[PDB]
Amino acid sequence: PLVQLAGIRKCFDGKEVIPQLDLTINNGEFLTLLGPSGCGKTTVLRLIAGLETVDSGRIMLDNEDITHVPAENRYVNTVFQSYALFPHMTVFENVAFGLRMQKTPAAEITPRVMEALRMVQLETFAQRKPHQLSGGQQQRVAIARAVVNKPRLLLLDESLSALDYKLRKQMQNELKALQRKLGITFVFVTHDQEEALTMSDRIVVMRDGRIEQDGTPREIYEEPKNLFVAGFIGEINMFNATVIERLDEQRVRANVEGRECNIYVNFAVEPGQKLHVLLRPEDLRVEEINDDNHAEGLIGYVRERNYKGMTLESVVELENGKMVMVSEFFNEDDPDFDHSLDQKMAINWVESWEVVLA
Amino acid sequence: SPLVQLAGIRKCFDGKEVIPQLDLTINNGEFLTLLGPSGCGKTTVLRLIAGLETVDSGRIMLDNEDITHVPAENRYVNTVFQSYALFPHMTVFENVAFGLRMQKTPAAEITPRVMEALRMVQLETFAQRKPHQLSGGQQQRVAIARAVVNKPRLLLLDESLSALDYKLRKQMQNELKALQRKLGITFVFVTHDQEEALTMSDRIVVMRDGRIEQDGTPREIYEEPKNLFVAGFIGEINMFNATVIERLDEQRVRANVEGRECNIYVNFAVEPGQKLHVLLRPEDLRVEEINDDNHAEGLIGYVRERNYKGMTLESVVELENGKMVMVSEFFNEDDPDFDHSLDQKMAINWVESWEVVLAD
Amino acid sequence: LLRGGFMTAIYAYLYIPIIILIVNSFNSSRFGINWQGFTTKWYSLLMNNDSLLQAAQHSLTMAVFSATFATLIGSLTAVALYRYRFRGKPFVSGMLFVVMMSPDIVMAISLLVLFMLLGIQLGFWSLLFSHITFCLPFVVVTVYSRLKGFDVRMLEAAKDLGASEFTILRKIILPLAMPAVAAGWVLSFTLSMDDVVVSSFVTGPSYEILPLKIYSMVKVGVSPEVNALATILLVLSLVMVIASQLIAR
Amino acid sequence: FQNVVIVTIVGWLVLFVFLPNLMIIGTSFLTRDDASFVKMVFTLDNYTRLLDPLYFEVLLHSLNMALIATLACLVLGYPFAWFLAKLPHKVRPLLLFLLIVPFWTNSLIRIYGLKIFLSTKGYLNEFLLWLGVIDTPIRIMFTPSAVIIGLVYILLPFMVMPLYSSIEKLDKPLLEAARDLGASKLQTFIRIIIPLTMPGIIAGCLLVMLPAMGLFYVSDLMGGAKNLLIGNVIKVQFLNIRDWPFGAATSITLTIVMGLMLLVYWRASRLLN
Repeated sequence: PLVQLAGIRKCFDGKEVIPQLDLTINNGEFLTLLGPSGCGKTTVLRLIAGLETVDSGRIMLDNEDITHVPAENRYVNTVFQSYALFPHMTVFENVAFGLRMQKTPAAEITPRVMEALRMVQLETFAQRKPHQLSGGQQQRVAIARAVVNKPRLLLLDESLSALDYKLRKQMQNELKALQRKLGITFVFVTHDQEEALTMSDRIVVMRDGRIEQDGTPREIYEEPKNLFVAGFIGEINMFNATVIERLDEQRVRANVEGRECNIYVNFAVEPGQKLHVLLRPEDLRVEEINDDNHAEGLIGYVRERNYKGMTLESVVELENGKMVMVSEFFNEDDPDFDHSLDQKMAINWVESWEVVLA
Repeated sequence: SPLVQLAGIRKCFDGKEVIPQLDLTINNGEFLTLLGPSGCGKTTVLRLIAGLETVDSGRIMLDNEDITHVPAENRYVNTVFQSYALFPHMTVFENVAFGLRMQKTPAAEITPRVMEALRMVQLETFAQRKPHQLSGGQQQRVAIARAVVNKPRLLLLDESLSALDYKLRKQMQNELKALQRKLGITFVFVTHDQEEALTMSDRIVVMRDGRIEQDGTPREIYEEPKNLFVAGFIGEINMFNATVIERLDEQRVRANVEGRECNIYVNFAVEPGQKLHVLLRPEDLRVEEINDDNHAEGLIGYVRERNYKGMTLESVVELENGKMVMVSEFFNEDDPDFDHSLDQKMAINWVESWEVVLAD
Repeated sequence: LLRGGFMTAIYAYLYIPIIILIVNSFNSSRFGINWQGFTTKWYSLLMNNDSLLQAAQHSLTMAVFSATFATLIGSLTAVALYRYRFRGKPFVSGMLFVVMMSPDIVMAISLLVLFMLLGIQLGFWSLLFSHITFCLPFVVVTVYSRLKGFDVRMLEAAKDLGASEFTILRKIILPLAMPAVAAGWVLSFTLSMDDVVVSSFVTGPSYEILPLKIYSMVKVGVSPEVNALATILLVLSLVMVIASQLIAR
Repeated sequence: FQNVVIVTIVGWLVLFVFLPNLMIIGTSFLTRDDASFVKMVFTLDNYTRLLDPLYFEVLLHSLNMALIATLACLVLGYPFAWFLAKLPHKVRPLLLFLLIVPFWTNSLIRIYGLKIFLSTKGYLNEFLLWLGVIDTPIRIMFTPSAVIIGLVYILLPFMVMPLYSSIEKLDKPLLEAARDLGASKLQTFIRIIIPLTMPGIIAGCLLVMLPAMGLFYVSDLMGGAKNLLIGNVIKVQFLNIRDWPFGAATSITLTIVMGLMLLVYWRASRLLN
């Protein structure tokens, strides 16, 4: 139990951004906060970092109250999205700023700074102003500056947004390895589903200052709680279904998008209840119908095939007028799924590979 | 039928020859995309085609007319900029009607043309609203509408959708494809994204350092690269080293690939002791799990990373030699869920005849 | 609560001399040290005074002409620097920056010796050139700073849309620079009216200006018509600045 | 169109600024004449007269009064700009325009008005005595103190404008980073804000110091005969004594200071950019 936030309230210009937040952060884990742009994630990060004071509530770090402790006494460092890098100081002095400011004896300052630079592979750039480096080198300098003070928790604020698509993939693995070797908690904020999903051990989804769900990526991707989460991350398909009658403890018969199949439901239902059926594009089966025999699934059509190389995703427009957007893979039995335009199809799913909400 | 033919074009800039030599032809009625790394000179080509820059040599013809030295005021070519380059003090209506007014179009026809052009992009309501009150998507819509009104023979796009977020960009990609089909004119697109270029284009030209590297259909580019730069530039690749021992049959050659023997498919002639390049994609690898001396055929490696993406699982396997191979597996088949450890010993195979063998 | 006190004190420092001259304009005492009633005799004495009125007219005319010419030339130069790209732009920026960072006495003496060497009588023309020359840099800086906040590729985009070089200027660039030109006009007007050293050096006796007449008359003794004259010019100046604001919008 | 403006703007500055200065610099090489005021005779007699204690104590006495005015402006100007950047954006343009409005009155008339306010029998002496704070009137006229008050009064608006531009262009997250890393406000001021805004300080010091060394009507009205500025000496040598070559020699001692200050601006700007 590292950080406990109890009953935190915050008001900005008379508008409430954090109504009431209770959240616990364990020790030695990589935690990512996910949500849309401008939903108070930055406010929470700045509250933990100490740049602002709560309008109500309590903050506990290691069982010692830091609610009113100034920003000068906390053992937490932050890397900013602006990549704050004082332009009139060399890399050596940039890293050593924090050590000089804490009145450290001078015989240990040089080795600590040099080891911190060697940690992030910056041995050669000892004396270079923060305008002669590249974006990745700037990222490494910011990380080394933050972690040179031996903080008890590192805060990252939208760290790798401004780089290309390849260095990004390199430094994702580099950050996960740095976190594992150091062993300290990492808190990450991103608007991208891929980074949060692929980099974390626990994900917290935020919306208007409230927590929607907190759990491991498997749970959040496979077992959402509401229609907003199931669709905010990844791609979802919304089918309208009306329950008719119950077959057994798990299966129920309903009218889904004008057809009648058997869906798996594990909670009590009554006839006439309007339901929601959610499906991932990869969780859908499609077959061509060239001959006159059109049956076994929703009919639909084909409006646009956007191929992607390793896969091919196609969107199907039903008779009612809703896009379906299926996706398929290239297998040995299925080398290429070359579809024409405006070609009639058949829609199917995999039994029990669906989630039904109320 | 050819529409634009670039013959022997040369360009120099500040004593550095950005474009040594480029020969190219653009057909009429297709969606063409120019792909390359950032800073290779695509924007310079785009500006050269538009007419805002001049060639040191060569000829440019449009419909059998030499427009090499015709000023950029009579060509039927319009360009859409990335920041929308919209006049802030005018309205959307005036922004659209600027080109028409400067061409002395009669006043009884200007208003219906402007109105139908705005309706073609679904901006009927915002005719009289100033800029700085529009979102990014609305600004792209305004820019496209402004470019299209003059009925050009060539609409030039310059990294149109770089600034938007993800979902809006994905929707507007299909919107642009549909609009191109509706109009019937050649679209030329310049982009750095791989999936973005692969999704829309009916024909791709990859340029590097002023030279054309490949040109063809998206399938033709994704599956049969001619060299390593194009193969690694688009998509993800697994580079494999092999040494040829002897040839077995007309499509099978004995080889020593990455430390072990394997039969690969090679059509061209080969000689013993030669070095070849084996190129594979992550989804092409078949990988089993060696728990306790089970299915130990193929390469031997250890897992150093595992990534869950929700629809597929990506794995980084470390061989005994020390080479990192990227493997991707999908959950769509009949294994709903599975998950690997961080030090497991794993076996690597691949399906026959799905190789891409490159000499030298 | 203590932030506003510091701000008020500086303003009181900069306005008290002004407050003294308006009140002393309505005072009855010739010396003006104390307050001995209310009168308007000084206004009547000023209205029948000819040399003072001529000096005021000459100063106002010089200010107006110099402001117009400086505004025009500076706006054109800033547009030229903004619109074109060449190697020497930092060099031109340095010349303007250095000429702004120049002492007044040295500039006055340089123009004095230049006019004496060429053989031009000192008077209207020399004063006009001096005021435009030392008013240019501020106008250039203001208009350029305003213009640099807009994208430059906008002009080429308009060019693709079918606009000549002359048409872009009237239809596009000018409406985005009008508040800066007007702002540069008022700033140029103010500087050309508070300068003393160059005018006191580069002028002659054919053209008499207001600073010289008051400087000559101060030694014997300043009657309150000058106090009366200061407040008349302030009201006339308060209506010229507001007219500029109305026209640009 | 393209070439006309470049030639014209270059032609105007050269014809009216740079060429006349080189003659001034070369006007101290010739001798004195009672006709055309010059003669082609290389001489260095003008300079050795500068080292005369009579003409050397005046130069030193002028620099002391100009430095204190610059420091008083800097102590009073940097905080003034700091409070202005912490105000609502809708009132900032109005307050800047309220600093230039005293300029609508001639500079020579504003100093004369200040003389009556601070006189011995005038206000600030009757009012300060009427509400007991002092027992006898405070006499500052015809003293070096009086001159410093005048220099600050006229030139104060020339220092606020350059500082506001430099202060307003600072990066807010940059200053916030030090607070997180563990720097207090006092420590943040010395090691971050000042080095970043140094080019603003240097530019502001140039616009208030050099003009303050040539204003001769301030000393004439408020200083007396013992407290003179370089502006009073040069005016006499050109209009009354008509000794042009010596006046040009005195002016270079003022231009030399310009060269020293310009180097600091470029190196402080080059180090930052």
